[PDB]
Amino acid sequence: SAHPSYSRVHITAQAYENPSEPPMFCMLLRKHIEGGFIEKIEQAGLDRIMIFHIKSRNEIGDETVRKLYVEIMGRHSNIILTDAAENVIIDGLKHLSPSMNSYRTVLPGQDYKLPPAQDKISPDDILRHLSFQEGRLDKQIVDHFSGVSPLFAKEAVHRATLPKALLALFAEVKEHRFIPNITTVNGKEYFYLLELTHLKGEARRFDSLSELLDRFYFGKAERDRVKQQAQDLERFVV
Amino acid sequence: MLLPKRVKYRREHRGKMRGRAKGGTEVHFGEFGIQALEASWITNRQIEAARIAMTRYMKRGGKVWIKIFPSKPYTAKPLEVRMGSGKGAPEGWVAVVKPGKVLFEISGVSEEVAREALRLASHKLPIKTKFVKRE
Amino acid sequence: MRLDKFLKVSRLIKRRTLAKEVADQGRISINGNQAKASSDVKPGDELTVRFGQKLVTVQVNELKDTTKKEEAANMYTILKEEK
Amino acid sequence: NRLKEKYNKEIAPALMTKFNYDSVMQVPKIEKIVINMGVGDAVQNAKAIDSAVEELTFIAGQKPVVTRAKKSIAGFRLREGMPIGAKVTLRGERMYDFLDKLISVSLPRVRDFRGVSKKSFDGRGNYTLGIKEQKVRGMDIVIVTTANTDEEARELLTQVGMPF
Amino acid sequence: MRVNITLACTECGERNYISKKNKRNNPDRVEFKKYCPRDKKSTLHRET
Amino acid sequence: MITKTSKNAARLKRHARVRAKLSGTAERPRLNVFRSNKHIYAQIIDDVNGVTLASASTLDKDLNVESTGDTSAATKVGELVAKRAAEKGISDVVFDRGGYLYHGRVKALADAAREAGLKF
Amino acid sequence: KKGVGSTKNGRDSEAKRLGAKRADGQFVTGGSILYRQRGTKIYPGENVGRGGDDTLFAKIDGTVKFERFGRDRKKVSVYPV
RNA sequence: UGGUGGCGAUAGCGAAGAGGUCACACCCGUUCCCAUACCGAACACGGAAGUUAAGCUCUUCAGCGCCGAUGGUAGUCGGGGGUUUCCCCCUGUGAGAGUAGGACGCCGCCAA
RNA sequence: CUGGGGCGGUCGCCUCCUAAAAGGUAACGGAGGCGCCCAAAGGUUCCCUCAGAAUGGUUGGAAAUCAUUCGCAGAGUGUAAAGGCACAAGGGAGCUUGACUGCGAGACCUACAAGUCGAGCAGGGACGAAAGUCGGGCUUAGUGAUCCGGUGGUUCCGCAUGG
RNA sequence: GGGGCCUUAGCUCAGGGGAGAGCGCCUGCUUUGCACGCAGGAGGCAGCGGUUCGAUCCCGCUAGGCUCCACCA
Repeated sequence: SAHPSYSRVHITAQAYENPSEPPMFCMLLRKHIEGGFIEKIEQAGLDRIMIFHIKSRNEIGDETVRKLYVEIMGRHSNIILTDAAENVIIDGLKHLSPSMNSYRTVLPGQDYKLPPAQDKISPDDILRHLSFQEGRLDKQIVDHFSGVSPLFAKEAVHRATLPKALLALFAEVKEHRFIPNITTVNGKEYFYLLELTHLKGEARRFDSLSELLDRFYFGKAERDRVKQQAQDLERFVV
Repeated sequence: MLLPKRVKYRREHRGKMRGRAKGGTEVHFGEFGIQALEASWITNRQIEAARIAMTRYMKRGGKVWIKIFPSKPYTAKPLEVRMGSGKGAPEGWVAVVKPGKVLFEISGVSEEVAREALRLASHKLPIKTKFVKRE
Repeated sequence: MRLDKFLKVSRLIKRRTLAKEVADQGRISINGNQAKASSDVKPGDELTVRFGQKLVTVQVNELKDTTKKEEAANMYTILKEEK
Repeated sequence: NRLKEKYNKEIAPALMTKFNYDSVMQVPKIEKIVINMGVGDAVQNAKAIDSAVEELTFIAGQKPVVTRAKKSIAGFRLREGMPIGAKVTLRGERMYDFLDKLISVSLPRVRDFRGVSKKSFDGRGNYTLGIKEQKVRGMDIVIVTTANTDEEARELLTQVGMPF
Repeated sequence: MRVNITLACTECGERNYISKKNKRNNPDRVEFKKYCPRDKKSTLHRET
Repeated sequence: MITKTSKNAARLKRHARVRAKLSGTAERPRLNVFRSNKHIYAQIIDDVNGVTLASASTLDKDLNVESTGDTSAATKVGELVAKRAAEKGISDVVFDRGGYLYHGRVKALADAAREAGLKF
Repeated sequence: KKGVGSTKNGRDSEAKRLGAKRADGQFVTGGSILYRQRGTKIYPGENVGRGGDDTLFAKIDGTVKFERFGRDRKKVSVYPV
């Protein structure tokens, strides 16, 4: 999913609905990936980005490879396909012209490029670099680390000088020691690798992060729409 | 303001009101009716005026049975126009009437009331009339 | 067709107004020649453009007016970028 | 050659005695059988005709006839022509043989068979029937008789042993 | 398209006849049989 | 319930379809035919006067045979009626396949008359 | 003054002079026509023929007589001397 | 009886009945002619075990349809008149509709 | 042309009404169509008869296709309308190209120009056993002069004669 | 009043065989990220009639709007 708020990746027991129309992007994937072979997966250096190194035979039975990139940035996520050696983009879900005068570009044929990776140490060092007098440091842990949510930052900052929490949780994640649950702080259902740390919200745990994603998004796809409709009607009634 | 829903030709010749009527010369739906003594064209506005008149006089009274329907249209060119350049546009709708023809009937109501109502209607109509009853 | 219309349909620029604005600034050019929003275009045209310092060179493949979104970029190809 | 002789010998004397007809020529019989396929899917899949027309042939040895449109219906995206459905008339002896085959096999092999529909007559003395299975398309078949009223047809088929 | 045609003999070489046809439904060089008043016979005629 | 049309009535319609094109006169009469399941009959007619001139049948007591209903009988009756119309020396007629075919017994009879001398 | 127009009902075809052209009891030559028509208001009869224009002509000389095909249907015929 | 023709359904529709040893039909089977957009229903080919039920003929009726007067009236040529988007008078003509009533057949040729 | 002119609209052909019971009959009177189509939508032979309604019946559904009785005709007839047609002129199948050549008594309509019908003869054929039908289509529109050029063919002429 | 053009989602557009392309305003969501979004406001042939199996698409009548004209004494 490059759907901006719901952009993610997932494996679902619910094969939702294959369309009646094959769209352009789907057919372009069929052109160059169908019958593929997923040699390797890569994390893109812990940014919210992923890579599939894939192999497949071309139209003459000669084996070829490609690099499928999935950048999940939030409102401006995207899915891109690229050549292995040439690094040239071949396909793109959200073509993005440089009228945004941005660093990178999406369009096919062009040499692929990644976003500007910020100057954040992706993994005590915060007590070195950052002045803990600054306060509201749940904000500025983003300014030091790569993979951060303000949720994660707040729940870790509320553990009260706390480098210990950061190092312990980083070791937890590195060890895959997490617990995929969904948290519900009076609604506003959130979820993350780690459990909830402090807040009053209810928690429901899972065996698979994939099932966590399933049970989350399977409702929120339309629940929020119904809420929009309900509120729009309630305004009028009031 | 009666109307024929649908018509073949929106424009017809006018015609000629010679002779007496074919049918509708005697009351048979109702008891006390009115008939004509001349020939003329009659309009939906005339008939509805007469109708509402008698019904206001009667105020619940029985049944009426008009015996006509303005099938015929009649044209009229716009104002201050030379002759020619096609036939004028339709204006309204008309019923053609021969003498001896019954126009309105009445039942469910006494003779005096009927005669007075039909008098009132006759004064809304252009033509000479007669009060009639069933045999 | 016209340059501004072409840019909008190809979704290089989101507003024909903005296309006109930049062409009136003369930030861009065609075939080495300074151009205007009313400038005629065609397939095979070589187009120089500026976005601040970002200079761009592209090539015109097609042109139309109905231009749904993803089919827009088929209309042309990038060639080169400088600054 | 079973059901012909069965019809004659068992039914007709017995049935004439039962109804008190005047003459044997008043006896009801089947005048014919007819079957129709009724498929308006060929508009989508023109190959849907020979598909199951071959099946009609493997059912009844008589070749069928592709039926065709006589009018045009935009509601079904159809015009005159465009052969839909297929027909077979049936009047003779393989008629009776086929009917024996039906009552023996086709009726019981239905996976929920019971007392078949008592009432699907036309109020004239002639019976119809629909099927859904056999792609798994069914059909619509018809039995046509020399019966003037309808109760004699009822009694006829009961005495034949066609289920009810 | 519906278009005029001549229909010449083959023994006589003479034209002798005219008609019309669809080019769509009857594209090819059509031929019929008609009476050649020189050969004095029914005879195959061909379009030009 | 099924009705059934009389094939004789059908034959009458087909006969009329034929009859619309012809009629028997003196020196060009009409030769009409009937094709019962057990017999075959033939007549020769001046349709102007509404009169038969000659006739023939299997039913005729002369040349009584077994079939009365096959092509042999048709041939025999054809030659009979031919010699009838010979002794009434007309020799020229028109044929009337009365809503039947010029295929079978009818064909055989007509051929018999052709050979016997009658010219259609 | 005003301005108007557009009648668009201002034409008709050329009158084609149908009907009978010879009368009952009238002597007629061969090939003479009798009743121009369209379709068959009238059929032919004896010694009379129909054309491609549904027109009726005498095949011979004679006298004309009009009659009825039984009910609600008419006929002509030529009878010679 | 059957076949075949003629006359505007006064012939028909419909209801009720009677008959078929001959005849006409129904009917029994396809080996051949031929055929069925499917097939012996039909068309053809041959047959005659049984059936008057149907068809076909003969009786009945006036429910439907059909035919159809007389008289009267409208209309109307012509003449004349008048308060003339119409009306009236006179010689003459004269429907439709509605009736009276008619009718569930008349005429021929051939074969037994 | 014009219920003054101009502007508008129209200009030829076919069908109906007006039109006054033969025919014909005007208006810037009323309604509509044509500037084609079919190589089978023609010819012939043979075949049979429609639309809708009610019943029963998968998908089938109000409405396919189905059997079913009712059913002069409510359908169809290449197209507009009128006339007409169910013994087919309507609908199918087979074979074919008469949608031929030369003509044409005699008629219709008509100012003329022109337009229309036509039995019958000859030649050669198609279908059909035969009679017999066929010189386009169910009839009525579906088109334009002459001069000028072009193409093909021609026991015509070709400026002294042969070309 | 006459003639011509137009009258399709909130806006602009295409399209006799089944109305679908883009864009925008307000609200809501949304988030680490260089204006890169998403859902709802909502997506409906000006109307009437006719021909066709069918009409936005052919025809006709009327309404609303834009342009042109509404002159000579």
